[PDB]
Amino acid sequence: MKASRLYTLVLVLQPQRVLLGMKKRGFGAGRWNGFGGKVQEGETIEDGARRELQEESGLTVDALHKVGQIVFEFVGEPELMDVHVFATDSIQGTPVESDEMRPSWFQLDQIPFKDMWPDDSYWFPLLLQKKKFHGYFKFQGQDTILDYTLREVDTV
Ligand SMILES: Nc1nc2c([nH]c(=O)n2[C@H]2C[C@H](O)[C@@H](COP(=O)(O)OP(=O)(O)OP(=O)(O)O)O2)c(=O)[nH]1
Ligand code: NA
Ligand code: NA
Repeated sequence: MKASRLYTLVLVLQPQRVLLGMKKRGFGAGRWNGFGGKVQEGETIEDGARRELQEESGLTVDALHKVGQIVFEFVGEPELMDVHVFATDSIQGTPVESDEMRPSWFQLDQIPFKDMWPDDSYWFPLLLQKKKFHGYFKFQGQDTILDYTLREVDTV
């Protein structure tokens, strides 16, 4: 089995809109996504999620709620990406374009699935329904899913 590297993903989800960022470079460039990145040495996963939100979007939040976990495997890459997914409804500040991301709000009847990672079509609806989830997706390149597992859980 492969080793895994810890990542976070943060979704700012208000009652009628969600904040996403257009990834301007790096992994997932050209796709709308939540905010996140690698967890660093000695920080808790939640604190790494708060840090990444602030670094990429300029937003601070006092607390985050863990909503899911997704493991990503890419053909031809030796490590798994273990993504810990968090949500908040309560933000401080206005989003700021960073080098990584251009933030934009989307109404919840206009979730830009065609411009998001393909797996998001599977798990994002669960997030909207307040259902915690564990997932795993194997990709060949950026577009093609070869295998995946998704399950609702009571405890993330
Ligand atoms: N929505 C979604 N997010 C994903 C998928 N795969 C995946 O790694 N992510 C998230 C986890 C992280 O938020 C981000 C990947 O982290 P990153 O490469 O931006 O990390 P970083 O900020 O530390 O990278 P860098 O600035 O050092 O280049 O994408 C996916 O299929 N769907
Ligand atoms: Na980052
Ligand atoms: Na990032």
